[PDB]
Amino acid sequence: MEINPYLMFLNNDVTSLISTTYPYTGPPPMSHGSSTKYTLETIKRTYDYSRTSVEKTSKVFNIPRRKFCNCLEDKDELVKPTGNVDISSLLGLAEMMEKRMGEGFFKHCVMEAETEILKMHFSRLTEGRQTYDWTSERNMPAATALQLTVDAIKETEGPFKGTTMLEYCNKMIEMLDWKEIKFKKVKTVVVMGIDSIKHDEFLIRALTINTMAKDGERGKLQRRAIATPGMIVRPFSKIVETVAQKICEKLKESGLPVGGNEKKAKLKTTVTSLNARMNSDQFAVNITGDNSKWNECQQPEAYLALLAYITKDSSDLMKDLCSVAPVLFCNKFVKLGQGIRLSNKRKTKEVIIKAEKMGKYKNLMREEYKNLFEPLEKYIQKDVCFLPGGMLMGMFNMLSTVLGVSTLCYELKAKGCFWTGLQSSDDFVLFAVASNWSNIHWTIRRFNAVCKLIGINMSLEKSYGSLPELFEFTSMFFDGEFVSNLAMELPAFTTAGVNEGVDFTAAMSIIKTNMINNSLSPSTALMALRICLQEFRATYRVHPWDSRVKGGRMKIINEFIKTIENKDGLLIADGGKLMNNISTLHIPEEVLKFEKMDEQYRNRVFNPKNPFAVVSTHSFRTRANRTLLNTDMRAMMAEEKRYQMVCDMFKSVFESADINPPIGAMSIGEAIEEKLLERAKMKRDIGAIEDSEYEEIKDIIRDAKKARLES
Amino acid sequence: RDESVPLPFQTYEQMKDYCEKFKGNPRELASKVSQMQSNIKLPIKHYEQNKFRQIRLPKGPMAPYTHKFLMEEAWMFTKISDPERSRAGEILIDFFKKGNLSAIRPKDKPLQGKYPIHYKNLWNQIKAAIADRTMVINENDHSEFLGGRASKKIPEISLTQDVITTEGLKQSENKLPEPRSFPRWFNAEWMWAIKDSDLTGWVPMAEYPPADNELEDYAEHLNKTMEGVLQGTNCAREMGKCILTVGALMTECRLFPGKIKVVPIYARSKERKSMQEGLPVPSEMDCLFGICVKSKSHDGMYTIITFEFSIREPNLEKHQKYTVFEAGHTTVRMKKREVPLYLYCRTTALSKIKNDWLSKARRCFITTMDTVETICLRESAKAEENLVEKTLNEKQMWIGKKNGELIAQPLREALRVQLVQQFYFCIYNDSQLEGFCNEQKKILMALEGDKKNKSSFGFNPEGLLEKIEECLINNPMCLFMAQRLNELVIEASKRGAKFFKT
Amino acid sequence: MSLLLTIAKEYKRLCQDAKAAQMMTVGTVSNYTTFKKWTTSRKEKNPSLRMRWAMSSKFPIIANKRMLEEAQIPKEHNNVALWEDTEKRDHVLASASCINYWNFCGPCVNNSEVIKEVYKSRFGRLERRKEIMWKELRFTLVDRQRRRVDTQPVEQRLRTGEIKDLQMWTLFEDEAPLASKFILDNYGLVKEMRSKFANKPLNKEVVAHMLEKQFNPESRFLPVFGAIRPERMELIHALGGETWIQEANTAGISNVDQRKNDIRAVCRKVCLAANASIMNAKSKLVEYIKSTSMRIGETERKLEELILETDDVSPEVTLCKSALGGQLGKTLSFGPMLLKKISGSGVKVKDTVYIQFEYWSEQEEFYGEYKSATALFSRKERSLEWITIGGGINEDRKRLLAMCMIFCRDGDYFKDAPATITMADLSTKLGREIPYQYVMMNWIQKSEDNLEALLYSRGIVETNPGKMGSSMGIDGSKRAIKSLRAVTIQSGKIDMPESKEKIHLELSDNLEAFDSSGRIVATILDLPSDKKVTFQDVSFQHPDLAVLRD
Repeated sequence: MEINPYLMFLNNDVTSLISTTYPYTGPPPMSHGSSTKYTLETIKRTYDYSRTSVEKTSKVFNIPRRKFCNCLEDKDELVKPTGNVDISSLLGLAEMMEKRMGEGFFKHCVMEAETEILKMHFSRLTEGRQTYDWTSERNMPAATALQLTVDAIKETEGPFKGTTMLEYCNKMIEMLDWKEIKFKKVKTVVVMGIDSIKHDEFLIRALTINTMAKDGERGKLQRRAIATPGMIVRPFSKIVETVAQKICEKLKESGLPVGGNEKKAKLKTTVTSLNARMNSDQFAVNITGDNSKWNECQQPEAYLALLAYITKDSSDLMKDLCSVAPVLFCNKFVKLGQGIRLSNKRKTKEVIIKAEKMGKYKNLMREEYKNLFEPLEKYIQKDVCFLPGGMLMGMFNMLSTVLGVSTLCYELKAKGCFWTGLQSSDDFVLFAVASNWSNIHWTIRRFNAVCKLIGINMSLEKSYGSLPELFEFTSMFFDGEFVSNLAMELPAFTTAGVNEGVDFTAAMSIIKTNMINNSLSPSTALMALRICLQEFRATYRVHPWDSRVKGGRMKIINEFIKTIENKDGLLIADGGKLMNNISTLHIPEEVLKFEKMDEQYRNRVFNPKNPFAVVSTHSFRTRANRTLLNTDMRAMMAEEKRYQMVCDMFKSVFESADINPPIGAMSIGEAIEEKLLERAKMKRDIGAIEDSEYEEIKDIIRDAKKARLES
Repeated sequence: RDESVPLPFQTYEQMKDYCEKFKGNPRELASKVSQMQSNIKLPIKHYEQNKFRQIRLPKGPMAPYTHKFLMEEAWMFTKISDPERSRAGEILIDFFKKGNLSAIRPKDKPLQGKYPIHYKNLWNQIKAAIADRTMVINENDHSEFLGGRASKKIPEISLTQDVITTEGLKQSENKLPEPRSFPRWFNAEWMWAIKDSDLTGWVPMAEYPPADNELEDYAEHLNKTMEGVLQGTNCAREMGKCILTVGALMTECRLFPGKIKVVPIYARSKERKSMQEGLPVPSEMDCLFGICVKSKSHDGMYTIITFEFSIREPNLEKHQKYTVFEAGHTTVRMKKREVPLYLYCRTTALSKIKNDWLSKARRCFITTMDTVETICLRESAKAEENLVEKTLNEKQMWIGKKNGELIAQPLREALRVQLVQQFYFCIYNDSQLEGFCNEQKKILMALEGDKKNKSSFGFNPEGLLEKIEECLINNPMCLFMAQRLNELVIEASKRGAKFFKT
Repeated sequence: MSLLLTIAKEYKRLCQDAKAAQMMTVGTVSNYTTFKKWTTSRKEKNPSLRMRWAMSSKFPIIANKRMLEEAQIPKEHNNVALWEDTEKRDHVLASASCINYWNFCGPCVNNSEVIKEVYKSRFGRLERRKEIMWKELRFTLVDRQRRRVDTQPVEQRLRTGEIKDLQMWTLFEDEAPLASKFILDNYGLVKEMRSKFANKPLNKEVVAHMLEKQFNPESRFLPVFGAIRPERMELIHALGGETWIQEANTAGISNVDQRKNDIRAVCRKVCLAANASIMNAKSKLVEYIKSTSMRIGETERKLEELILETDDVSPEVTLCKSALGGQLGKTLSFGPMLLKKISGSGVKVKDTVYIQFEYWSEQEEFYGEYKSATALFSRKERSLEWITIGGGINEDRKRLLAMCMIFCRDGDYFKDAPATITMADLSTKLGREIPYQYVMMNWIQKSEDNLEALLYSRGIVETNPGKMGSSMGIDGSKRAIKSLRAVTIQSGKIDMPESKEKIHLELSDNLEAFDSSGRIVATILDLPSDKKVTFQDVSFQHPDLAVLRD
């Protein structure tokens, strides 16, 4: 007989069982081969989507910049994605957005941003995703990249005393006119050293953007790679991102700065709002909108103009600090990647080629490669491709969504001329209302007209629509009911991986939070518990006392068991059975077991004088791998270790250093010295320490002050 | 800045002026109507394209067995486990060899084989290793066996002369995967993974917590029943072996990197006996599927070599990657006869990621669970009564087709289906499938659109079906699900006509 | 003794390294906050995998040497290695199992009392669960999807900047700024906390981190089912969700939940004091605020620092706050009703009509909050355009309907003139003419037929098929025989919006607050409760309440 699982979708409603369409139970995709193909293909797609043959030579680069907004070389295929933005009409959407909500809407939103940013310590820039370190020309965790960035400035032109985003940015802009810059670059000789560079190279290195072959993306055959910008570009990006965040927050129709459980209701409100809004004649209908090549269409060129429109009234001191972020993307450089390989029909000899040396091999490559390559030779450089108009993905999600909402925000007085809904970055939901069924077509049509007018391109293949009851948004499918799916939060359930006590109690609270928000049923969560437990026990190599299983950690338990009376009240880490449950998920195991623990046990386990929601009896550091230390990366880290021992030292002097950020108009050393003197005096005067020893301390302090002064 | 501006204006100041002094009049209506004429945007209807040209499917050779282990045909070897002997898990085989295992040896002349002599040799090196210590003592055979290759590199700098003088035949090419056609076996595989095995429970599940009467009773009860159903299944078996073995490799990767190790393919199970008599015990044990070989190479992907026992005749159409031998004969019996033994051999690639996610196969239970439970609650919540127990036994789910007739089973046995489906989703996960589902949803939504008479529409269905087609390459599951979605579309079209049948 | 020496010698060694010496000297101490941030502990790419990889080896874990040397044997009982001399950091490596041994056989006594009151937060959240009863059933529950409601409530809850001061003071004296505002006023809690924690030096970093959580209500955006008490929040999951339900809960609550309500009743009177004399309202209420002292269950605290920094915003509390510099926006109060503004805008305009009047001409959409009853309204050009009611009880729906119609303000507002001119017109408060919305409001609050009057003032129709569940009867039922126009009930509750905003402006001379350049948030006087009951409450300075004998 013929087993068909889809047949169960016949009688029942799909929205309840949609979580069985998605295969989140298994692993995600992975990158194989070269990422250059995709990069190139995408660059060609950018320029192609930029429907404009207008090309002007740059005064500074001696390279043809293709600047393309307003100017439109229309193609017959209009329905196919476009990148040309009609700024005139954009600023119309900006105006009729503002006049829809208040009159100082932008002024205020900016004020808030100015306020938050002006405050900000540049160190907070270390918080975020990985970014391009241009010192070693590699991708790094923002912190270390910034460390190098700054350290280089320090070694070039003397230590940086800004302590603020503004002065950081001012220094950033000051470095472009620097004809020369010095680096911390590692060169091994059969060691770390000081390499030079010129303005001409440096400028390019700054505007450089790196390619990441995608990992962690769910639901695609081919790899949509992600871009991770430079350290000099980032701040200005953050500035705009925050302005756009401030704008987003206030918008009802925005689904971006507000997520998870909130988003859910934003829809429920606006649904019933519209259903109430309806006339007897008027007819409502919904569409699920997904957009394709969202980022490739949008253009920093437009964003510059929009930012200039927003900052119009706010301040001539921050306007110039808003206009800076886009121009670095209007003049951005894109790293090509790993490269191409050559092979004979022998499987014997291979020839690796760099991105630099592509233009050497010319006609040697296959034709597909050639056809994609030849046009890009215009915009090529030694290691990198120059492109203005394409927006790199992931950086301006906020401002993207802003622009999105700007479309939905409202137009021409017609019968049944209504559309509105939600939008998060690319994804958008559109509810359209019109008097008669035939007009709905026209009204919808006009919307995509206005979206594609400014480079919002609805995916004609992926999008679909119906009566209001059925629609999807970011893996959230609607009806009368409200999307029961656990598919979203599946890999989070498993052991987090810090420490035994922390892991399980976290895992629990996770199961809880999920059970509330994602609306999973209880037996589900019980199973989840029993699983997370088993995988915990496996991950930490522990098992129950009553379990027959023998092992290293278990062998002790065989002498342990006989002493303790209440064997059930034992912790899991020490071989105890499960005591927690669905009801007790809020409660950490330690607490729930605590009362029923054996007096010897509880006192012996938790004792603070030890070799050892967050629970404290077990807290340990995981040893770093012997991988980063073997390469040249350590020769660089030689700096980072000089930051460590100092911080570890200061923390030994001031106990509240980690908890309360140290403040006051003093140097670190000056405070250290005086504090040491104070403690020395305190211990001498009344406590149990000798005088000559105190004088010996004083001597060490002053002898330190000399060596401190000499520098 | 002064040359980053979009407009005909070159200086920033002028762009600034046009921005600051902007007041937009309603000409955007005309701009939008002109945009509309130029658009020719497709005002699509569902009744017109309701066909969706059924679903396109690739033609060629029948798709092969992508799963790292064989399921249906795979054979077991039973061993009654000691807590202190079995604890090692690595010694399991060492204690197996003292049994019959040592006797089995294949002939040099194999059925359907690709590289006989290598595998035959290796087998002997495994068997030889097991006696002394479960590590293959080879420096050179390892490098070949990994290869079955390296490609020596040449600097660009010196290459300039060999471009000017073209020698070694210099060229550049990249390759694509060959498309395959819909599998037949897969159905039988599913039908086997559904039914209950004689052995009781595979996946090690932890204890149950203390419970309050109000919720814990319900949860504990539901869990005990569901686990009780799904532990007996063959699907669970394979989960068990996956977990236990991939776990064993995951250790070995830390234990002995850059080394060649013999790792078993085993699963743990306890046999349950409810004849109503006081038996010695329910039998506590572990059973073996075959032997596996580690080879660390390339950080990156590990290369793995699988050897499985089987009692069934091989099929060239699906086992094309597999290399088969005639091993000998094994004894099988029952009472209210010894059959020839075949040894299946292959080589595969395992990413650390794949090791990680395939080692945690338990997850599949949960995604089923939610899906199962929710139905019972949604049902029971209407009548405001405890309809869980009733719903589970009385609610009928459409499971398959037989003799041209639509069949349905109770949710407790049509649960197994979901579990299998979710397990296959774990095993057969290729970027193909990912895309397949993530474009498939749109079909389902359009379908349920037609169900409740919502008069749907899809803008470029040819384009959708092209993206669906595009992601259908060589993925047995991915294809299976397509072909099944066809039959769905068909039977749905038969119930309520907003679709096509060829 | 050498403990202080070796640090100094370390300082000596570090300031000799010129590279470290300069960076130690240049700039403020704040730099530390940055310097720490230039260390991620390790790579965080594959979390679960990394840990499964980590624990697989026998000796990976970093551990403390000295204490284990001091207290217990490093060698094993079963002859498997535990300890070495091999190393960069001072912490020497050891096996995982050892940790379990010292737990078993380590020599330690009398820590039990020390623990719990450190995590009174958690331990209490346990204690509360003991005291409750149980019951089990099922239903297609309609939950209240979004309430920004305090969860994990604890007595004496406070803001993040101030709690940090406490943290600092209770941690260690040696390095603490002499922070006045919090310490002078909220001293006493300072005593208690500092006393129980400063004496026994244990887990210095941890305790501080857990106190931060100990006085922080996690005011998240969550789905609740009518049980809006911040105690039931903590453990909603076990209580319910969309198809589950539990019982016998209301009982066991902390002493905070009522104590907030008490403060509302305080603020009520403190506002009546300023109502009594309309010579000035600005300069006098502030006095009554700053003077008044509150007594919490275990601590004396000023009224100012409660009012300014209370979570719950009642119509009174808004007025109390308005006197001080306390930004608490996103709140709209009207009589007993609470409102939120979601759409559109327009200007205040003057319109005289026969019974001056202030009317708004906005196509505005707003949310209606009343006891046991939520709803959604939209007004355009002084009249209700669209309406929907998601209430529980029939009466409270009617109350919603009425209250929202008042604020709406139609032409039928003027038509109903039983009395008013006699009493409601002129308020007997130094000859002050009370605003007009509130006049009719009070006219409706007066009697039972006054509700019926305006309820009938709306257009009434026999509703159509396709509106039987939706139609609203005059008595508050869903019968749909006869029903009100421009209104529909919803079978289920209505969701509440939220905004992360702060707005504040000065108040007018008649207890009005023209905040955000208009908007009439203050409602003047919400409720005329002429009562004077207090418990354990302090007052001072010519308070106009006679509790002072000669």
